[PDB]
Amino acid sequence: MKAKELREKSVEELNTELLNLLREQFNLRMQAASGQLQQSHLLKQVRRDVARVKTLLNEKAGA
Amino acid sequence: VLKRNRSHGFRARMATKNGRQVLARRRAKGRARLTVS
Amino acid sequence: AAKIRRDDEVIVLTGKDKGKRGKVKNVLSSGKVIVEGINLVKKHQKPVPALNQPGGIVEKEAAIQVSNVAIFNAATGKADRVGFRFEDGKKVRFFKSNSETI
Amino acid sequence: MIREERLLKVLRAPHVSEKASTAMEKSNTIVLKVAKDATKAEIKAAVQKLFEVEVEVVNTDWKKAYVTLKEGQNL
RNA sequence: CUGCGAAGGUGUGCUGUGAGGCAUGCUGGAGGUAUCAGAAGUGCGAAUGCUGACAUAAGUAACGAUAAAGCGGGUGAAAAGCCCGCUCGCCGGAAGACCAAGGGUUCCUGUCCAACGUUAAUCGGGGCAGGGUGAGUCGACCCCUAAGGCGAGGCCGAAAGGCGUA
RNA sequence: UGAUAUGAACCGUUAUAACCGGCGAUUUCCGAAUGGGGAAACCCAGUGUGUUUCGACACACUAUCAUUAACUGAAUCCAUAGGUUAAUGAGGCGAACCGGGGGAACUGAAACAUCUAAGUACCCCGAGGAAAAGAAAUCAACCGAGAUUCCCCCAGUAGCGGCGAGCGAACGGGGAGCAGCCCAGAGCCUGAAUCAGUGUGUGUGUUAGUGGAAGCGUCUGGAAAGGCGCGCGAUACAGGGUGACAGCCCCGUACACAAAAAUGCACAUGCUGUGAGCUCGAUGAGUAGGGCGGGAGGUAUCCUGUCUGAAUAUGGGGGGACCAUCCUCCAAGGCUAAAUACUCCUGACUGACCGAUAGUGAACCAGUACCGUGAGGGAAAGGCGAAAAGAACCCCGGCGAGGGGAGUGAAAAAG
Repeated sequence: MKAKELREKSVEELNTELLNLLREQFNLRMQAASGQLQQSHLLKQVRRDVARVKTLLNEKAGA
Repeated sequence: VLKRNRSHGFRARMATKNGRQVLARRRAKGRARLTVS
Repeated sequence: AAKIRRDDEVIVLTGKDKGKRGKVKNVLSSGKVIVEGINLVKKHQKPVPALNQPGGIVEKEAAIQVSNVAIFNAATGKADRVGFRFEDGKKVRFFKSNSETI
Repeated sequence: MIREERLLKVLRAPHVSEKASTAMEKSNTIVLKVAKDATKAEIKAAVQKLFEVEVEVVNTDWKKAYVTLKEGQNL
C-alpha cells in the first residue's frame, strides 16, 4: 500500500504515523530484544511503512 | 599524546601551507590514516 | 527474457542423464537450474543437535547449466529452441519448427 | 512544540538480563536503555505515553533506567 | 596430429665431432608441434647479486621486616607459600573499618594448557569478552557575604593601566 | 531482500517485487567550516516566532575580504574614514600541458671562475577546456609575398665560444589550416537583414532495451564441443563463459526497430534587446626628445623615478644611408573559430608488449600487516571438483590434532 494514504489529509495521516510508531514499532522492538518475536519481517515492514508515511507528510506539507 | 597532536595533528598540519600539501599528498596516495589522532 | 522459467517441462541435452524429462523447480542467478529426479547426489549430512536430525545420506538435487536443458515441445516428442514474439503488446514465448505458442 | 518527538527519542532499547528479569518479576520494575542525557522527567513522560502505563518512580557509554510500575502493568 | 592418453618431469635405447631432435614405459589429465621466414625483457658458476629452504643456543615479569613453622584433606602433568578442617606465634585506644584530598574499569564471573633443535615456572591483580555505581530529605552545584583575584565612572596620576563601587 | 554465507522469518503471480537509468525531498558530528575555542570525528552559542506542558520545542540567520544600496558620522563647519543592516560574488581538494612573477647542484675543463649543464629539477598565483601567441613601426634594396603555432626540407649549414669540449638561425619552397572586427565620435535616415538571451513544434543524437533463423545420430569413454558418414545457413565462423578444442544446447554479433522525463548538436516561428547604406573629422591632449642610475656591457633596439613642452596618411621609422631616391610598412585597449597539445574517470576496438621473485606498489578486504614523534620509503601470500551434497555409523586416542576402514565421485599418487 502506497497510494492508499496518498489521498488522506494531513491530520489523519499524521495520526496513523503516530500509531505506527506507538504500536507495532515500540512493542515489536521489545519482543525482539526479549526473544518472543518469532517472526522478524514485521520490523522490516513497519519501518518501511513509517518511512512511506513520513515522506508523504513532507511531500504534502510545505512544498 | 598532547605533544604528538600539537606537532603532527590535523590542525597543526593545516595551519601552514606545507602541512596542507602533506595532507594533499596523503589523500592522493589514499592512506587510511590521513594523520595521527 | 529467460527461456527457462519456474514451471517448464525440460529434457536434458548433455550429461550423465541426457534424454530424461523433468520439471524445473527453480533457477539460480548463476545461470543454473534445479530439476528434480535426474541429478541425484548422495550428500553425507553431518548430524546436528538442532531441531532437525536427518543425518545419514540424503538424496539432494544438484543444479545444472541452463544451456544443458531445453524446453520439451510435448508435441513432436523432441527438444526445441524457444524464442520471443510480441502479441497484442505482451511478450510471449514460442517454439520453432512449426512454432506454436506455449 | 518539540517535547513530543523528544519523548520518542529518549528511549533507545530495553535491557535483557537475569537481574532485569528478577527485578521485573519481583519488584515490578522494567530496566531499559535510554538516551545519554535522558533526564528522569523525560523518561517518566515517555513511558507514560508510549506504554500507556503508570510509573511510581524512575531512577537512572550508555544510560539505563529502572522504571518502576504500579500494581497495574501491561508489558 | 589429437582421451587405446598432449606438453612438462622422472628412466632406457638410437643418431651427429659438439648444442639437440625423433620413436616409448611410468607419473600426470588438458591442447601441442615440424619444414620455408621474421620479430629479441630468450640459455648462466661466482658481480659483499635479492627473498624462504640441512645451521652452535627453546614465548609467561615481583631474589630488600630479627610476628612462626609443621601435620591432614580436595583439585592439578607440578604442592614449604592458594582454598577447607584441627593449633601456635604478632597486632588488637588499630598493622580494623567508615569520609575529604590524591589516584580514576586494578576490585565482581567462564578462558589460548599435553608445550620448536629436550625449554621442566607455587601468583587464579595478565592480553582478548560479559555486569554492578539505582537517591527529595548522602553531599556538592543553584541563593547571599569577607579575604585573595578581576571589573563602565568618581577619588590618587599630564592619558591609558593599577587601587575601587554596582 | 549486497558479498563473505548455509538456513529461518517475509514480499511478488493477468501489473507499485528486486536490479539499471532520469527527475525530487532529505543529507547530523568531523574536514575550506562562516558563533567561539581546542590536542580534526570532544565540550560550550546568541536573538525573534508557534508548540495542548508556561521547567518547553523546532528552525533559519549571523565570520572575514571586495562591490552595490540604506542609516549614522568625526578628528577639523560641510565632504571623507570607521561602525550597523540586506542582496550577490570570491576562498578548498584532484592528472597532464601552457602563461606570469623568482630561482640550484651533480654530470663537464690540464685551473682568463664568464660560456655549457640551465630560462632545467623544485616552489608560488590565476585563467581556459586547449593555453600562450594570433591580421605587420614586418620580409624583400624596387621579380614578389601578405594572421599565429606545430611537423617535414634548406641545415648538424651560414654564424657564435680560451674558435676547445658544447649550445644552435633567417629568407625562399612543398601541406594541413585559409572567415576577423571594434573603440580614439559622429550628422542624417529606422520594428531593415543577420548574430545573442528567454520558449514552443519538427528532425536527429545521448543516459535502461525488444525482436532475432540455423546438427540429428553413432564408436572409444563416468561425462562430449573433437574423429567417421550424412545437411542447412552464410549481411551472421567477432570474442568470452558454457562437464574434453562448440556457428547451428543457450547467453550474443550483423540487418531491421523504441523515448515518460532530463541534457547536447542543426532550422522555422512568437516576445525583448543589441544592430545596415550614401558622408564629414581625428590618427590615443601631459603620449616625446634631452639629463641621471641599474639589468638584458663606454655602446644598436625595449620598459620606467622626478622636473618642461610641439606633431602624427598633412606626417613620423628600417638590413648594401646620399635632394633623410623609390616601393612596401601605421608603433605602447580588449575580443579572436579552427588546424597544432594533453588522458585521473566511462563504453567499444586494437595486441609477434606481459603471464605470479614478471607486469603498476596491489590479478586478492593491499594503499595492508609491521617499523617511526612526524615526514618519507615500503611485505609475504595465485590454481582441490562438472556438481563441495565436506565427511552418517564404527575402532584407537584426550568428547582434540594426526593416522587406519566404510560410504560418495571417473579418479582419494584430488581428503
